Order: sequence, then structure tokens, then C-alpha cells
Amino acid sequence: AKYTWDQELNEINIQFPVTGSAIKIRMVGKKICVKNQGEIVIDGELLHEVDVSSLWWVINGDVVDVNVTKKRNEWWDSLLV
Amino acid sequence: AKYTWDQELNEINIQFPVTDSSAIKIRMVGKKICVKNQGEIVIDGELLHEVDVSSLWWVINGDVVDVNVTKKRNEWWDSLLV
Repeated sequence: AKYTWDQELNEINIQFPVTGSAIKIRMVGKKICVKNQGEIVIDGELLHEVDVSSLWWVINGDVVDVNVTKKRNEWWDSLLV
Repeated sequence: AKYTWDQELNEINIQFPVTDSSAIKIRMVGKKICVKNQGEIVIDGELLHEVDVSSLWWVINGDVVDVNVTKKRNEWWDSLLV
């Protein structure tokens, strides 16, 4: 497992460890690409639509925390399609 | 001008006006600095010299956000950004 995720009714959160500049994150529509030092963390399509402009991330110690707001307030069964 | 800044020999201070409670987003990684206020970019650049990113702190004083970070080296900076 390269990452974990959790959700609030209106938001998705993704976490992964900093190895060890390096952090590249792009969302276009539902497509999501997260790389860390060239290694792919996630390369897929989110289950539902998000507000791509709301995308934010920070580093807390050894962990990167990524947050994006959902378009629709509903629980997601999974992160990706 | 979206912000102002000043310095001590060992510290950088950045100020900008407010507009709750996820409105203020601040990230520094290495020398890269991103400050957003209600989604609007305040700063998006690279600091002139290295700072201790762990020392980064900010607070709201009335209508003004004050950001402080400690310089790695004790020297005057000609500019805030590269």
C-alpha cells in the first residue's frame, strides 16, 4: 500500500510517507497523479467529482496530507474507480 | 501588492490582509513557499535563501496575518524571493 485515505461528508483526504522538489500532484477532472521522488503513489481516476481548485497539501513530519473538496456531499465506497 | 515583508538578522516576517477557518493556507517545502487566502494566491515563489521550515508560524492580528520563519543563516536578504 502506497497511500491511505479517509473522508468527511464533503472532503477526501489522502496520506502517504515522504521519501525520505520531490512531491508532484496533479488533478485534472477526476484524473489524479501523485508522485514522490519519481515513484508513482497514485495514478488513477477518483470515484466521483471533486473541486480541483480546492486541492491542497502539506507535509506533517514524515507524512504528506492531501485534501480536496467533493462536488457532492455523499460517502464514497472507494477512493478510485 | 498582495503582501509586505520585513526581516531581523535571523528571521523573515511576512504580512498580508485577511479576506474562517480554512481560508489561510501556508506551505513551505525547502525554499518553495505557497500562501493562499480564500483560494487567492498571496505568494507563490521561492525564498531568496534557506529557512528552517519547522520554525514557520503564523497568527492573525486583527485584519492582518503575520507569518514568521527563522533563517538558516544570519545574513540580511536583499529581497524576499529569488
